[PDB]
Amino acid sequence: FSELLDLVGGLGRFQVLQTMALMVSIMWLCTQSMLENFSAAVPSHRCWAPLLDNSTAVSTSLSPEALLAISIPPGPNQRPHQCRRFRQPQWQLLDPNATATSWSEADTEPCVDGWVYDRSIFTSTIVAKWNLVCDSHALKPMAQSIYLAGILVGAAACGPASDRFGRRLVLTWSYLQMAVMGTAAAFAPAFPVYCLFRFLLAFAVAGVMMNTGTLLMEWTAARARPLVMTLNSLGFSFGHGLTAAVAYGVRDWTLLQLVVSVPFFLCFLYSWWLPESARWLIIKGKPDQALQELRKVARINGHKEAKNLTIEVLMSSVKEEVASAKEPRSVLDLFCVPGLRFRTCISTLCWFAFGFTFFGLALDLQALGSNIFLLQMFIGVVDIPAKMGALLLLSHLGRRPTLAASLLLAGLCILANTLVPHEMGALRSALAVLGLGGVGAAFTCITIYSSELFPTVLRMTAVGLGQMAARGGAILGPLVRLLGVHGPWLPLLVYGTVPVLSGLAALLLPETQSLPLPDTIQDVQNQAV
Ligand SMILES: O=c1[nH]c(=O)c2[nH]c(=O)[nH]c2[nH]1
Repeated sequence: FSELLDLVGGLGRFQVLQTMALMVSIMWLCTQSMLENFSAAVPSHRCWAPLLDNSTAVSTSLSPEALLAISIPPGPNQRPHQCRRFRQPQWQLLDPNATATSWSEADTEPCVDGWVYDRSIFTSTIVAKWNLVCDSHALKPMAQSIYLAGILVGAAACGPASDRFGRRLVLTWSYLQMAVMGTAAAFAPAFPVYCLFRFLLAFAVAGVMMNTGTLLMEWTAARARPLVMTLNSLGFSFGHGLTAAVAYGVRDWTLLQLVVSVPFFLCFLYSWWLPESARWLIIKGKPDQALQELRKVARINGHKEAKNLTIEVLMSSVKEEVASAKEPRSVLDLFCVPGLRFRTCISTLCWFAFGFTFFGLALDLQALGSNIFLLQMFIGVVDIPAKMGALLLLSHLGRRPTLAASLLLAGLCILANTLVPHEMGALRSALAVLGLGGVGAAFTCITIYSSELFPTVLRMTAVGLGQMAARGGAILGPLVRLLGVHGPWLPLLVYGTVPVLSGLAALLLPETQSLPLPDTIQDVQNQAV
């Protein structure tokens, strides 16, 4: 196929514009994913109580601190209780000589009259709206789980659909669905409906995530392919800074969700100017349209010599590739073909390790300071140089050793954190930073490597199974944190051993530097032969 890119232009005006345009969309998609930290923030809260919240109440010489103490009991947070109030105002407790033994817990009652929330940081959040607190607190992480499950199912659906119906088509309608469902989620009347809309938004997030990178890779020259995929991966790094910047300005969750959703109507509108993947079209047996896509890209690059391409030349270039594609395929053929099965197992294991570890490390970084927006920005600032380094290594060393080294570094940082006491807080901070660097670089290596390992006929099915595994790991992540009751080291041991073990397993995967992309399963067998 590459001769056609050499005629059309494998790097130039078109690829420059395309990479820029798709990277920006990935930035906004990253905001959509990370929005939970600001849309669903838990502000400090207490029960509503007469002496504090009845604005008609009579004045006294008491201070607000004393008035609060008279009404809300002290709680386990070494601060006023968040879920109880006194059944009768405790005038006996105004005396500073009084003791906690003076009142029974039967003298308290739950927040029957509702909650009061702190507005000093956020004007409103879904937590403050639907009272996802106290006995209902489990609903706040349920939303994150439902979003991640939405991405899991969306990958499962969009992979085969992308291989069957095209790259750009599914990308376009994924953009539309993201816009519509994010806008709908911003105006949800009730929590179940909010969960439904977030789920349907994630279902499309999966399609954008998958199609953008593959569509970039299938239109780019060999030497530029790692750089282009690295820029697409840096879209997320800038998306973290963008999330911090936007969430700093907009403090209402409805307005914030709407603001991060509206851009996707523009993404939908400008996606129609993109070409469909000509490589895929040829391999599907549709050269008559692939010619139009190719001369479209030639026209963008400025090549007036596009007349050199006709169906004659295209077919004479690609007939022996196309002759193999007579039979239909399925995800089942990733597991009942000799060569593809092992690549599948090890690739899926690496994707699972990435997803399983990343969302734990991203929150481990939250101990590094007291400002939530700054600590969101740092997730990107830590990631930018890590992915530049990943590009340098992946250029000079190849895919296999770079992936192995990155995942091993992540897992070894996690495991090293078990041996360092909090007295050495500087060291624990350094190791957390290195862990985030390792997983961020491993994401780049995974994205590039698992696209080269699989043929064009089934590339997106494979990438979709990888995404499924990643989101399954992300969902399992929080559950592993429950093990800490047996010992605080155990969750860290488990978080660390998976990336170490998968990084070691990556060493068994075949190298792909300086090879053509495979286009048919026969190519995967031929490579082994
Ligand atoms: O470097 C990344 N940061 C993320 O926040 C993220 N989320 C995701 O699904 N893939 C990635 N990659």
